[PDB]
Amino acid sequence: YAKEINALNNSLSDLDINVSFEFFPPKNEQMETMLWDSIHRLQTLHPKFVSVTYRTHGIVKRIKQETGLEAAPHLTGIDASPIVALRGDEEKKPFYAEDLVKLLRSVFDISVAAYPEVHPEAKSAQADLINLKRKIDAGANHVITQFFFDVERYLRFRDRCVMLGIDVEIVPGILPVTNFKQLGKMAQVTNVKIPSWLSQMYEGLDDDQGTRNLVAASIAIDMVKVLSREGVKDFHFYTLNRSELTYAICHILGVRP
Amino acid sequence: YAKEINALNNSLSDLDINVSFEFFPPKNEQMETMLWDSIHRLQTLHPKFVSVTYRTHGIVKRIKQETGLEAAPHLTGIDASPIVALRGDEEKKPFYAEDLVKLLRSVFDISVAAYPEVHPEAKSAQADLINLKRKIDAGANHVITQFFFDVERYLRFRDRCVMLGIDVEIVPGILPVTNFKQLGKMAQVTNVKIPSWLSQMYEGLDDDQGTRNLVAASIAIDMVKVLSREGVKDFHFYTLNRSELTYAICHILGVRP
Amino acid sequence: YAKEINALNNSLSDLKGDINVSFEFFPPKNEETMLWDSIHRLQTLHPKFVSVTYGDRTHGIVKRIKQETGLEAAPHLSPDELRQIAKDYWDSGIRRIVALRGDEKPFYAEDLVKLLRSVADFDISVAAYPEVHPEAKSAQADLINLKRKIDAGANHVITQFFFDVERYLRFRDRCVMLGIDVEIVPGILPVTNFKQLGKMAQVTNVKIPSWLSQMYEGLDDDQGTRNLVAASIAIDMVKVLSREGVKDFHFYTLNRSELTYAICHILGVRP
Amino acid sequence: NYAKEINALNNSLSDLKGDINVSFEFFPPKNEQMETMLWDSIHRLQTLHPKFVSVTYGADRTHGIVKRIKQETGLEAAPHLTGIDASPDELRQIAKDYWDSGIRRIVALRGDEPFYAEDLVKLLRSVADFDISVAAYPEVHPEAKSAQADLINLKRKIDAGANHVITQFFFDVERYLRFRDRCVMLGIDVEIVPGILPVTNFKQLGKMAQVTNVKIPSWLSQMYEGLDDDQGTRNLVAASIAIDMVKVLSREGVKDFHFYTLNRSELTYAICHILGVRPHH
Amino acid sequence: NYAKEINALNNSLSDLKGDINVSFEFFPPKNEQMETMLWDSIHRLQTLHPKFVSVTYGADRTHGIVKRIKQETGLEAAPHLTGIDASPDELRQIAKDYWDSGIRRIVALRGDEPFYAEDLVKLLRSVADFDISVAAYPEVHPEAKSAQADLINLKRKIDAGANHVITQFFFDVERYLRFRDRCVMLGIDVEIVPGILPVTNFKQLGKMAQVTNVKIPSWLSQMYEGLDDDQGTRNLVAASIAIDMVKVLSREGVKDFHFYTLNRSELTYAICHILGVRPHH
Amino acid sequence: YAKEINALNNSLSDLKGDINVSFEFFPPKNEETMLWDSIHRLQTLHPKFVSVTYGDRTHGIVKRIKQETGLEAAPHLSPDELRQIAKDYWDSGIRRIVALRGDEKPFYAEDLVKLLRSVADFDISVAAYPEVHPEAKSAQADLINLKRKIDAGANHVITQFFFDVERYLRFRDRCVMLGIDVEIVPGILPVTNFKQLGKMAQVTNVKIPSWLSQMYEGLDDDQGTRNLVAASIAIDMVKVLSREGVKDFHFYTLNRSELTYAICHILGVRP
Ligand SMILES: Cc1cc2nc3c(=O)[nH]c(=O)nc-3n(C[C@H](O)[C@H](O)[C@H](O)COP(=O)(O)OP(=O)(O)OC[C@H]3O[C@@H](n4cnc5c(N)ncnc54)[C@H](O)[C@@H]3O)c2cc1C
Ligand SMILES: Cc1cc2nc3c(=O)[nH]c(=O)nc-3n(C[C@H](O)[C@H](O)[C@H](O)COP(=O)(O)OP(=O)(O)OC[C@H]3O[C@@H](n4cnc5c(N)ncnc54)[C@H](O)[C@@H]3O)c2cc1C
Ligand SMILES: Cc1cc2nc3c(=O)[nH]c(=O)nc-3n(C[C@H](O)[C@H](O)[C@H](O)COP(=O)(O)OP(=O)(O)OC[C@H]3O[C@@H](n4cnc5c(N)ncnc54)[C@H](O)[C@@H]3O)c2cc1C
Ligand SMILES: Cc1cc2nc3c(=O)[nH]c(=O)nc-3n(C[C@H](O)[C@H](O)[C@H](O)COP(=O)(O)OP(=O)(O)OC[C@H]3O[C@@H](n4cnc5c(N)ncnc54)[C@H](O)[C@@H]3O)c2cc1C
Ligand SMILES: Cc1cc2nc3c(=O)[nH]c(=O)nc-3n(C[C@H](O)[C@H](O)[C@H](O)COP(=O)(O)OP(=O)(O)OC[C@H]3O[C@@H](n4cnc5c(N)ncnc54)[C@H](O)[C@@H]3O)c2cc1C
Ligand SMILES: Cc1cc2nc3c(=O)[nH]c(=O)nc-3n(C[C@H](O)[C@H](O)[C@H](O)COP(=O)(O)OP(=O)(O)OC[C@H]3O[C@@H](n4cnc5c(N)ncnc54)[C@H](O)[C@@H]3O)c2cc1C
Repeated sequence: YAKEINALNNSLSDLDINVSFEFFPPKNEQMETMLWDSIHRLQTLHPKFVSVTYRTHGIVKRIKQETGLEAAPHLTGIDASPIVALRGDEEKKPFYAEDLVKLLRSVFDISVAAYPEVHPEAKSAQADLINLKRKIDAGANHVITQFFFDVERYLRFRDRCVMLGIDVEIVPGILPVTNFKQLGKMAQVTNVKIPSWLSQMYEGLDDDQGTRNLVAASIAIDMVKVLSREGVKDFHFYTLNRSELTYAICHILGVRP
Repeated sequence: YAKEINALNNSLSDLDINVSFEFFPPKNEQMETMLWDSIHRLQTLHPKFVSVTYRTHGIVKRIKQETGLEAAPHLTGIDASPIVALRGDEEKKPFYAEDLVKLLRSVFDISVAAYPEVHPEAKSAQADLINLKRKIDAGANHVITQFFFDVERYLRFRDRCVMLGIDVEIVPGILPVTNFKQLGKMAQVTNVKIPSWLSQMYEGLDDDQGTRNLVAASIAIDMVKVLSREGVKDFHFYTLNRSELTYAICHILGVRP
Repeated sequence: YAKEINALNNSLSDLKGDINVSFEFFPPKNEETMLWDSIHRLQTLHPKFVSVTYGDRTHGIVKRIKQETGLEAAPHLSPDELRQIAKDYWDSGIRRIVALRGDEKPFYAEDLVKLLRSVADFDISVAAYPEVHPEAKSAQADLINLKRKIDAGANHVITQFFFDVERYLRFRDRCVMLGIDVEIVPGILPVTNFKQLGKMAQVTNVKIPSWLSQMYEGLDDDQGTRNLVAASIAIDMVKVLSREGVKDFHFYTLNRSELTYAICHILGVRP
Repeated sequence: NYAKEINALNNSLSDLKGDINVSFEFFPPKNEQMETMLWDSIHRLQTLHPKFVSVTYGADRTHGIVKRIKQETGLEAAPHLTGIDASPDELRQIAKDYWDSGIRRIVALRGDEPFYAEDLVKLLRSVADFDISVAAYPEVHPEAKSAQADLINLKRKIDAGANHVITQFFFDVERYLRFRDRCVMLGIDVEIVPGILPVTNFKQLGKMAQVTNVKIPSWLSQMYEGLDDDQGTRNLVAASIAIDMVKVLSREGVKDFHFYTLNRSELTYAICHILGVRPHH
Repeated sequence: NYAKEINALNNSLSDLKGDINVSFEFFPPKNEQMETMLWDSIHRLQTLHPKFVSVTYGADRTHGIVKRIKQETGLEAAPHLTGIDASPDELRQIAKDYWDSGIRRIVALRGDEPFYAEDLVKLLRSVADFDISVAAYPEVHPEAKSAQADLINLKRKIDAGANHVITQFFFDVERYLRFRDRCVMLGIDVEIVPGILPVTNFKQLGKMAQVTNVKIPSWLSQMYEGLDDDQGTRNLVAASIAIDMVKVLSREGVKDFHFYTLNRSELTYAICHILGVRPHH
Repeated sequence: YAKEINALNNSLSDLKGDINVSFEFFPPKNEETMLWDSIHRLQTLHPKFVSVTYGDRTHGIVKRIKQETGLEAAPHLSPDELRQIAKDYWDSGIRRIVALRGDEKPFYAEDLVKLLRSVADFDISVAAYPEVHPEAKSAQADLINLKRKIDAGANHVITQFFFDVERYLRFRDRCVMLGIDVEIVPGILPVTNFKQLGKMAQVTNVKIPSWLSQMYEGLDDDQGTRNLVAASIAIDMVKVLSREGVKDFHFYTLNRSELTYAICHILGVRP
């Protein structure tokens, strides 16, 4: 094991990496104060793009103008009719994200969502993979995964994508665990299995964010180190409008100002 | 590699661990303010003992009384004549740490220093290992290593100790890298090889301690995870009178209040 | 290698309860004692459905299960004669039928899916052959035939039993490469009688691995040890299959319940 | 690539034959219904021609069973010898009494006290030329001064005359392999024979592991919860767990196995069959 | 346990024989002193009876050399074919001209442009039934849309008729093994033949690796700094680096090797000798 | 296995400049050309010392090196006759002598260390045999004899050449277990002539590994490839030895300089 970790470390200095940050429209102004403080410091990393959770039309323009980074908004299909194209979390009369990419393309660089542990509403794992292919075959050119913690399940899913012919990279979505109680709620609606070892690390830390920040680094740094070794040069961080972790992770990948 | 990190994580929840902290006599009162704030929070971990760098006679008593934790002072042989027994960093007329253990035993639980990468003044690696055996054969019962970053070199040194007959555990000394410039100066006087990958991680971080705290966690957490897997149940932290890292590391080992 | 099994074992608590199972029985020849006893022990597992092979009248077995057990039952299967059989099955409460060509002017499973769909909105299960059906002209033809079976109205794929998990995983990959949007449910046959398996495998063209034959030589009279060896093999297969994304399983119980019950328990399938 | 790894793990079993030594361990039957189970298990397991069988010793039921085993089956039977019960003079008499009855192997142990085994091994060797099997603890004995000291103690027990090593049962195979690699580093020329305990009972295992300091993995508990009344399923689960271990162990070059039968034969017989240890081989 | 691992790595070389295929790569000699070095290298390497030798093509010197090789040595010589220089009509004529001269293998490549190879492979197959060797990039080609796309492109080149794959040279063996494992996942039935470039010159290597996007490890630079004037020591260092790779590669089941000789024979001859490819075997 | 070499390679930049080397030559038989050429190429490496074997008068070789090169030189070696030889060596500027018993009323190296210490405060190098000197009654006796050699006044241990690194590392471990406080410096012999080695190894009882013989079969006329194969072997040994703590090396140059120079360069030993 000592040889494995040392091997992981010396192969990371042999790095050309693209990053992309994700923020969410704040609830209060204290959250909007914490966001722009994080938005100002993150701009120094020169990311490939940023994203806006889904109202949020006044963020893709503001970020594009108050700053100089390329912004892209999320867009669902809830309550509308005939560029992160999502179906959304629904109600009557649904259409699938593919229909949105087909529609939006008529008007762009489309980003779709991928689920290595299968979307909860998918009829099967085979159907959920075919749906991602036709989403790209509809006009998308950037694939972003839902957050995960079994890196193996990601690598097998990534291997099945090239097997189907998907020629675009399956960008892993990195979620640093800065609030475990929040993750549990997020995981309830995302059907992503939380490993047993991750929960054991965070019991008794519901009030010490500083230690949570330190423990979250080790988990996210380990994942990114393993992902980088296998050829992954694209990353998309779910910052949760915080910047301490996403900044430190990117620094390990050589992403520095 | 994904299987290796996941294997490292599930085997850590299968833990009975002893810890020991080390502090140094402050230079100013701002440092003494930061020390006792760290001394108050660290006491909750119930460590096996604490140590005091080498004046420092008014710390083993104060810590023992103002708090409830067992304190042990460092003691060199510089400028004296006929319980962390050290020879010290010298001048004329030297005696070796063994002579101190032989003397002090006449008056205790003695802790000696071990060097997996060999003490710089040792005639050879074989001599430096024999000297550690006779130090224990003189009456010591606790071995603490100088800080290291090649965990393999520690494991081979630990394997050579039982080969010589040393029946006491070789407690690894964990130094979380919270100030890389300080480490470089410490490493100049300690002859400990700093791995090339560690220096690459910390370039450009001479003013961002927060990211240094996050990166220091991943390195120290990785080491401790590998050390724990091989049977190590004893740890000695060089806190440098800081508590953010040592607290977070111990928490990963189950050491919690 | 030591880390591989430990990794395979820790993947079962990261599965919660997402595994679907389906049991298969056959109409008995003599006094039926092991058949009805095994349905009682399995009924607690809440399977997606159970099935009964068709070779006499096996409607009086699908009927008892439908009421005596409360489990969804599905029976295996001239065009006009089948129209009444399918209509009689539907009006009895049967919602699923496993449409198969059979062994004995042929009527192929594709035509049957076309027929059953005309009778009612059935949930049809078709057979897939990862080691190729012995009569297929090629592996590509047998893969196309499975596509046409699903495109005719089928919505459930069950595999012939196998023991080379590699050959299954490659086959399952060729199905999604061809566009098959349904999961290829593996058919698990726990080896409780190697002599039966050797004869069964000779007529189905399924390869018996050399390591499997060595495990069972000299056990033609020790049923207890075969059950114990069958546990290791079936749990091993199910462990790797589950880790690689298979969450549906179809057990060929052969009217025995000890192995399927223990296998399901490893997958979290419990009462 | 698990499906390929499991297939090569099974092909390796057919890449070995005739070199697998096995040994079985029984305990003195308390009642008389257990007497029937033990001698049924002995008759089933004796067809495997093991290297020896051993009988545990609590606090002279053991000595009579070892005698009955050698006279009714011809197997080399080895009693376990506790030094905590008697004095160095009584132990020399027992050692002479054991040797004159045809006993050529003793499992020399310190004992479960509610004087160490290196002294007992030194004593036995002084009396006669037995083969002496000693205990190893890959997860470290619960009362050792340190993990370093417990490894030296085993080294001293070998230096004192012991020629056979049997480990406490384990369930993390990697920590056995780490332990065996450390024993080869110290120069212990004998092989560290892994003790295999088929988990036929989880509530009883929880008691043994409680006393023995052996770590029960999280996945093993999740496999047995709810099976406290189903012996048939517990055996099928145990057969998977034990066969997996011995397949992995046999891959890394382990050709010697010790089985904690708990007077039961069905599991040990099946595991030996997987290893190629069969009546006709 | 490195001393034991290095010993088993060397014992494995003596656990293989007669199955190792090797192929050598030369480039058109610019001057006339290089002409002597190439034909000296050819005469030394031809005794190894390689599967074929190949000649690179810059922007018809290549075609004449392939002709001289086949007529003076009898080796199957394979020219490299660039699609960036000519049009689809000229390429069909060259393909017919190549085939009528006895050429049965072409290294079909897109080319170094200051139209892709799948189209060139499709073209060649339409003309005649050559064996077509295509390029693989375990560290990904510098101009691919993604690592996913470069792997599909190689898959399409195989589907188009190519029956041989040669990799860009590498120095992290693990990333070649990862790449080969991914090619087996996609079902590419041919083996990914690793291209071995003995580092006889570090300044020249820095130029190739610069163009090729191949990552030069930190340890490899520390081995050559200061040797910019000592060819004798550079060869001894290169022999260690290349032999280590092919020993590791031969352990993982690689039985095919391609060598970037740079018209030099001393290194390739020694590496082949380690692999058991010798004049008398 | 791929990770093992990569780990071995990254351990050379974590070594900085802590390696000590020592070269060994022998008085030539004919026209001496390769001998003096090799001393010039090696002199830039700043070795701890060089040595010259003794079989004629080899003082006129230790003398030239002492002045023409500026390197610390050490010569190999009746009791009264040796007293003047040791006294003549000391007053010439020689501070180190490699005291050996020799091959041809014996005088053992132990007695020589006792003698040389009586002459002056010499730095004595003794020979160690990890595969046991062929005439030792046992491995324990040959290990005790090395202890008595050091306890008589020696302060430097040099090993006979070897190729089983395991047997060396175990031997080096038995030395410290016996109390030997000095490092057991491995003697590295790069195999530039296998035919010489096979004959050399027959009279010294050092085992030639089977893989080494296979690497050199058919190379009795190709010196260039032997040099290339010798590089791989010698660098491989030196790589693992350095990683496991050996920082002193003694090369048997055999009056050749290509291999030792390249080996030293891998260890950071550079001008
Ligand atoms: C990176 C990322 C960012 C996100 N941002 C937001 C955000 O800002 N706001 C928010 O509310 N949510 C957000 N989500 C959540 C996301 O909207 C949910 O995952 C949603 O329920 C599915 O979105 P989708 O675009 O992947 O849907 P789709 O791609 O349409 O997939 C959803 C399901 O539709 C099924 N499907 C598709 N076509 C068919 C068909 N013809 N027949 C049957 N089934 C079909 C597929 O099987 C699949 O299971 C985000 C998710 C990710 C990964
Ligand atoms: C955990 C830890 C805490 C420390 N705390 C402090 C502190 O508070 N203050 C401080 O100033 N320094 C401290 N140090 C540094 C320490 O004092 C230095 O490493 C010192 O130079 C050696 O100490 P020692 O006790 O290991 O010396 P020793 O154990 O005596 O070893 C020093 C050297 O003496 C040699 N030696 C021993 N006997 C003989 C002999 N008979 N002949 C020849 N050589 C011999 C050995 O080979 C060895 O190389 C600490 C070090 C550690 C690891
Ligand atoms: C899970 C399972 C359950 C089974 N249950 C039963 C049962 O209850 N009773 C029973 O008797 N048997 C049963 N069988 C066996 C099976 O039904 C027969 O043995 C038969 O050989 C295969 O059935 P099928 O429906 O898949 O045939 P099909 O897939 O319809 O046909 C088999 C062959 O015909 C070929 N084919 C298909 N269409 C054409 C065409 N147009 N032209 C030419 N060739 C064509 C296919 O390539 C294939 O090789 C079962 C098999 C499985 C796997
Ligand atoms: C295969 C096997 C069979 C067993 N059979 C029996 C049986 O029949 N009856 C029974 O009652 N129990 C039995 N036991 C239980 C066993 O005796 C207990 O584990 C006991 O507590 C230790 O026995 P030991 O011989 O291994 O002790 P030892 O290995 O001799 O030592 C016991 C402990 O003391 C430590 N120690 C050794 N020397 C010293 C010293 N000088 N100073 C301080 N500490 C020291 C050791 O490190 C170890 O932790 C068995 C155990 C095993 C694994
Ligand atoms: C063994 C070997 C021998 C060589 N010999 C020569 C030689 O003789 N002469 C010479 O000039 N060069 C030579 N080269 C250099 C080589 O031609 C260059 O690397 C070239 O840039 C790529 O060649 P290729 O055939 O691999 O291209 P391809 O693999 O066909 O493709 C080139 C790039 O374009 C991408 N691509 C493929 N299809 C598409 C598409 N539809 N849309 C967009 N991008 C696409 C691929 O992913 C790849 O990144 C050689 C290289 C190797 C490894
Ligand atoms: C690095 C090196 C350099 C060498 N250089 C030379 C050289 O320049 N010239 C040359 O001629 N040879 C040389 N030799 C060879 C060596 O000197 C002889 O071949 C001799 O056989 C071994 O020498 P030694 O000093 O180690 O002998 P010793 O170690 O003194 O004796 C060899 C044997 O005697 C046994 N022995 C020692 N003391 C006693 C005792 N009291 N009673 C019984 N047995 C005893 C030992 O156990 C051992 O088996 C060299 C060898 C080495 C390894």
